[PDB]
Amino acid sequence: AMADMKILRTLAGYLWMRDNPEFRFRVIAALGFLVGAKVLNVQVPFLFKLAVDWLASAFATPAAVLIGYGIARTGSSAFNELRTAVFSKVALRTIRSVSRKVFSHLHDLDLRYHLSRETGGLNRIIDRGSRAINFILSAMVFNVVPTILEISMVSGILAYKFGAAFAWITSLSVGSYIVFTLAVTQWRTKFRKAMNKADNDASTRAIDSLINYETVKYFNNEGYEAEKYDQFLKKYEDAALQTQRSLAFLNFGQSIIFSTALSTAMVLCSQGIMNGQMTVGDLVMVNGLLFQLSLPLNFLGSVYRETIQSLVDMKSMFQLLEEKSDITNTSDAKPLVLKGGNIEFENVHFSYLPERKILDGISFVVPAGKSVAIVGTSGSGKSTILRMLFRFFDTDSGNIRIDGQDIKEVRLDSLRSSIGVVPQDTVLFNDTIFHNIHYGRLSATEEEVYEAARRAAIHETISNFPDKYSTIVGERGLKLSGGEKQRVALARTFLKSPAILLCDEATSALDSTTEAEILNALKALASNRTSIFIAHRLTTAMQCDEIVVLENGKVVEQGPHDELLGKSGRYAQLWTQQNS
Amino acid sequence: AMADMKILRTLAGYLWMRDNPEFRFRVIAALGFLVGAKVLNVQVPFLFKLAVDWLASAFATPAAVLIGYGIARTGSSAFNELRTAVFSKVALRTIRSVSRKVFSHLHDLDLRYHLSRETGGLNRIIDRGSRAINFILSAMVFNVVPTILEISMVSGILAYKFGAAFAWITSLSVGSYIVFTLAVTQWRTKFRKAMNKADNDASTRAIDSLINYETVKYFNNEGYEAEKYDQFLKKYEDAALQTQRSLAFLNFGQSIIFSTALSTAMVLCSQGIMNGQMTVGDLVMVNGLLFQLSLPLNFLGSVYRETIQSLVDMKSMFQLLEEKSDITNTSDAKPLVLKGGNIEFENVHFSYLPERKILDGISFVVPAGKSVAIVGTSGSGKSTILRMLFRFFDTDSGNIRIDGQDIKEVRLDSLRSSIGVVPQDTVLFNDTIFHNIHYGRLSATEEEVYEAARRAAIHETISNFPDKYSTIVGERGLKLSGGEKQRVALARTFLKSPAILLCDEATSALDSTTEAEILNALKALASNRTSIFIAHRLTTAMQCDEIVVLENGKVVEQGPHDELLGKSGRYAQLWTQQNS
Ligand SMILES: Nc1ncnc2c1ncn2[C@@H]1O[C@H](COP(=O)(O)OP(=O)(O)O)[C@@H](O)[C@H]1O
Ligand SMILES: Nc1ncnc2c1ncn2[C@@H]1O[C@H](COP(=O)(O)OP(=O)(O)O)[C@@H](O)[C@H]1O
Ligand code: VO4
Ligand code: VO4
Ligand SMILES: [Mg+2]
Ligand SMILES: [Mg+2]
Repeated sequence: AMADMKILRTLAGYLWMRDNPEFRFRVIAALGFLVGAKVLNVQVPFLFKLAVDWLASAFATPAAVLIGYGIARTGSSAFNELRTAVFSKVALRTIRSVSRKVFSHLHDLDLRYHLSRETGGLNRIIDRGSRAINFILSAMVFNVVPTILEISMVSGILAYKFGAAFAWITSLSVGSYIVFTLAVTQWRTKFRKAMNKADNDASTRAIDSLINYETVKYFNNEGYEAEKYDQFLKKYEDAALQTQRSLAFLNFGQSIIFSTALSTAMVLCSQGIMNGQMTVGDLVMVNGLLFQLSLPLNFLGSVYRETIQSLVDMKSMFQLLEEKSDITNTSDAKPLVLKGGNIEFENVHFSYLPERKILDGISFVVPAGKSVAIVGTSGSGKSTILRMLFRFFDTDSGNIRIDGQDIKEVRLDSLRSSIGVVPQDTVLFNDTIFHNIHYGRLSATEEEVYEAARRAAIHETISNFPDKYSTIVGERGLKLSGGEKQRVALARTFLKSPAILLCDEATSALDSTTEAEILNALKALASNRTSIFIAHRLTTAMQCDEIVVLENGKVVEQGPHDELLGKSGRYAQLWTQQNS
Repeated sequence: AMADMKILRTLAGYLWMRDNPEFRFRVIAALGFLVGAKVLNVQVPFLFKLAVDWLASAFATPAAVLIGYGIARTGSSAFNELRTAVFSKVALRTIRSVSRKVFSHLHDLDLRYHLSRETGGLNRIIDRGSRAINFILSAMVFNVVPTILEISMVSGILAYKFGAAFAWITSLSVGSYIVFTLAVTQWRTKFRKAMNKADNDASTRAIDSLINYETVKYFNNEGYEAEKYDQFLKKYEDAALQTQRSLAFLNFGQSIIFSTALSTAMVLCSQGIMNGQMTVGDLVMVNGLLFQLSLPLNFLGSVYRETIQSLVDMKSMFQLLEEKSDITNTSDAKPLVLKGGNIEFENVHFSYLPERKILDGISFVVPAGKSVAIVGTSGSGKSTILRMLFRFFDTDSGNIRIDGQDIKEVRLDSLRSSIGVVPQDTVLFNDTIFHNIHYGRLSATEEEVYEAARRAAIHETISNFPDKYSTIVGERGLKLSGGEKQRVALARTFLKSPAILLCDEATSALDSTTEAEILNALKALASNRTSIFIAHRLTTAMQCDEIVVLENGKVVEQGPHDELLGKSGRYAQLWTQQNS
C-alpha cells in the first residue's frame, strides 16, 4: 500500500517540474479550459429552457437565442478539445523522460543482474508500463475533482426538498456500492498479476528460441519449441479468461445495486400516494435526479477500476528501478595516477558461490614493461582473474595493487579507463564495420582508423569487399567470419591504445600464418607497457618473458620458458605433446 | 485496399471454423443474447410512460409495474454482460491459434531472413497485432448491424411527419459527415505508420545495446547509447505528438457539423412560426429525434475510426506471414537411403552476393569410412562448404552427390537427419545443462546421457559442481566457461550419433591435455563412418588420412600427410612454423 503511495508521489513530482516554467503555464491553462466548459455546459440547458418557456408564453429574438445556442454547443466542444492538446504534450514529455531514466538505470545496473536476465521480459515490462503512465497522468488531473464536485452538488440538490428517508436510502446505497466496488477490485487485483507473469515468460521463451535458431535448425527438434510455446500460451489463455468473467460479475453487480435502488425509490414514493407526497411532478423529479446522480457515479467507478488496474502494471518497472548495484565506489575516491604498470596479488580468495571456491592463495607480480602469460587446464578458472582485475566482481579476502595503489580505493571511472581488454567471445554492434572499429575512440580520425586496420591484418581483406568499410555486420556479428570478427575486436583495442593490455583467447580462430604477423606487431608496440596474454596455445606464451602455470585455483610453477622446460613440470608436458 | 480485404476474409474464416461445432452454438447464442437486450431496452421506456400516463389519469397495480420495471432493468444488463463471456472465449481461442501459427511460420522461414533480422521489432509487432485482433473480432460481430438498423429506424421515424425539407437537410448533413470522416481517417492513416516505424527501431536499438552490454562495459562509451536512444525517443515523441492534434481536429469537426445542423434545424422551424408549423409539441419532437439520431451516428464514427486505426497495426504481421522461404523441396522427393558415406563435389560455384564469388571450381571426393581435413587461410571460406553441404544455401552451378544420389532431389527432412554438425560458435538454451545435453535425442535415457558425458571429458567436472546436472546455464551460455561450453556441444553430437560427422572448430577453446583424449575417442567410434574435420591447428589434421589445402576459393594440394610435407607446399609452410 505504502509502496503505491511512493509511486504516485514520484509521478506527481514529474508533472510539477520546477525547472521549466512553461509546464506551470501549460497545466493551469488546461484546468481553466476544463472549468470553462463545465460552467458553459451547465448554462446550455438553462438557455434552451428559457427559450421554450418564452415561446410557449408568446422573430428576431428567438433567432439570436438559437444563434447563441449555436456558439454554446460549439464553445463546449472547443474548450474540451483544445484542452487535451497541451496536456498531451506534457504527458508525452514526461513519458520520454521516464523512459530515458529507466534506460540509463538499466545500463547502470550491475553485471550480476545481467548474465541471468530474462531477455524479453524487460522490454515487455517497459512497453506495458510506458503505456500505463499516460492514462494515469491524463485521468488524475481532470477527472477526480470535477466529478466529486458534481456529486456533491447533486447530493445537495437531493438534500433539498427533504423526504426524510431518501437521504438514508441513498447513503446506504452509496456505502454498499463503495464496499462492493472495493471488494471486487481487491479480488481482481490478484488475477491481473497472474496473467502478467505468464505473458513475460512466454515472450522470453520465444526470444530464447529465436536466439537458438541455429541450434533448432541444426537439430530436427523443431516441434518441441512450438509445443512449449503452445503450453505457455494456454496458461496465458486461462489467466486471461479468468479475468474477463470477473469483469462481468462487477458490471452485473453494478446494475443490480442501482436497479434495486431505483425500484425501492419508486416503491417508497408509490407507497405514499395518499397521506403523503401527492404531486406527480415530484415523481418525475426523483427519477431525473437519480439518473443525474447515476452518470457521474458510474464515471467514478470506472476511474478507480482503471487506476487500480493500471497501477498493477506500474509496479513492474519501479521494482526494477529500486534495484541497486552491489559494487559501489568509495565515499572518498582518488584519481588513478600511474607512471608504470605494476600488478601485485596478495593471497586473493574469490568464489562465485559460497559452496565452491574457485581461487585459493594466488599470488603473483607483474613487473613494469614486461609480459606475463598464464596457462593451465580449461577448468582452472584462469580467465576469472582477468574478469576480477577489471573489478566486475569485488575481492573477498585478498589484496590487489596497481603501481602501489589500492584498486578498491581507486575510483571505478579512472580504473576502467587506464586498461583495455579483448573479450574472450567477440560481440559486434548491428552497425557498419567502420562504426564498430571506430567505437574504440570517438576522438580518432579517419587516418587513425585506417592505419589501425593495417596492423590488424584486415585492411587488405576489407578492400576486396563489395562495400569497402560499409558492409553491414549482422546481429551479434554473425555475418562476418570468425577470424575477421576476431580481428575486428583486436583493432578496437589497438585504436584505444590502453596503458595495460589484457588479451583473452586472442589467436583462437586465426590461421597460423597471420598469427606470426600479429605477434610481431604486439612485441614492437607493447614494449614500453606491460601486458598479460592468456591462451592455451604454447606458441603465444613462448615469446613472453615470464610464464606461470595455474591449475585447480593455485599456482604450480613460475619462471622463464627455459626453466619451465628443464623442470619437467606441468608446462613441459603440455609443450611436449604440442610439438609432437 | 484489396490486401486489407484478404486480411478481413482470413480473420472471418477463423471465427466460423467448421471443425468445432461448439463455436457455431457459441456465436449464435451471443447474437440472440444481444437482440433480446435490444428488444427489451426499447420496451423499457414504453412501460414507464404507460405507468406515468395511467397514474396521471387516476396501490397493488403500480407496485407490480414498478417490480416489472425492476426486472426489465436487471434483464437488460443481464443479457449484455452474459453475452460477452462466450465471445471472449472464442476470441481468445482465435488469438492463441493465430499466435501459434505465426510462431510456427516464423521458425519455418529461411535462414537468409535471419542473420539480418531486427531483434525486437518482431516481438513488438507480434504484441501490437495480438492486441489488435481482439477488438476487431469483438466489434465486427455485434456493433455494425444493430447500429445500422437503429439508424434506419430513426430515419423512417424522421421520414414520418414530412417537413419536405428536413429530409434534404439531414441527407446533406450525413453526406458531409461521411465525406469529412473518410477524409480525416485517410489523412490520419499516414501518421500512424510513421509512429509505428519509429517505435520498432528504438526497441531493436535498445535490445542490440543490451546484447552489447559486455562491450559497452569494457569500453567507457556508455553515454553514446543513451544519446542514440534519446534521439529515437524524440523521433517517436514527434510522431506521436502529430497524431494527437489530428485527433482533436476530427473531434472538433465532429461537433461543428452537428452543431450547425442543429442550428439550421432550429432556425428553419422558427422561420415558420406562422403560416406553417405552429404546434410547439413538434418543436421538442425534432430536438429529441435529432439527439436520438446523434448517439448511434456518433457510435458508428468511433467504430470506423477504431477499425481503420487497428487495421494499420495488423498489416505488420500479415506481411511477415506472406514471406516464403527461398529454398523449397522438390515436388517429388525420394527418402534418403545410404549404405555408406560418400561425398562428391563436381565444380561447385557459389556466391553470397553477385559481386563477389567465394567458391570457384572446388572438386573433392570423400571415401566411405575415411576422414578428410581441410586447412587454409581464414578468409578462404572453408566453412562455407560445411554450411552449403547442410543445404542452408542452394548451389548455383555445381553438382553435389551423396552415395550416388542428388542432394537437391533428396528430401530436406531426410537430408538434415542423416548427418550431424558441431557449430563453430556454441549457443546453449537458457535451461538446465541436463536438458541442453539431452536435446540431442529425446528418446535417450539417463544412462545414455551419463555415458556420453564421460567420453566428452565433462562428467568429472560436472560432478564437482554445487548442483550436479542441475546448474542453470545463463543466457546464450555465458554462465559456463568457454571450454565447458565447447564440450557440451560435442556431447550433443555424441548422443545424436549421426551417420556423417562434421566438426567445425572443435578444439578451439580446449587445453592440450584434454584434446588428446577427445581425439582418441573420435578415432575409435568414428572408424566405421566418414567424417570431416576443419581446424587451423595442425595436430587435428595430422591424424586424418587425407589432407587438402583450400585457399582463395580453390584447392591447391591434396594427398596424405607424408606427401604434403615432402611437396614443400602451402601445408608444409604452415606446419613448419607451428613446430618451431
Ligand atoms: N558464471 C559462472 N557461474 C558458475 N560457475 C562459473 C561461472 N563462470 C565460471 N565458473 C566456474 O569457473 C570455472 C572456469 O572458470 P573460467 O574463469 O571460466 O575459466 P576459463 O574462462 O579459462 O575456462 C568452471 O569450472 C566453472 O565451474
Ligand atoms: N554472411 C556473410 N556475408 C557476406 N560475406 C560473407 C559472409 N560469410 C562469409 N563471408 C565471406 O566469406 C569469407 C569467409 O568465409 P567463411 O565460410 O566465414 O570462412 P571461415 O568460416 O573459415 O572464416 C570472408 O572473406 C567473407 O567476406
Ligand atoms: O577460418 V574459421 O572462422 O572456420 O576458424
Ligand atoms: O579456458 V578458456 O574458456 O579462458 O580458453
Ligand atoms: Mg572458424
Ligand atoms: Mg577461454
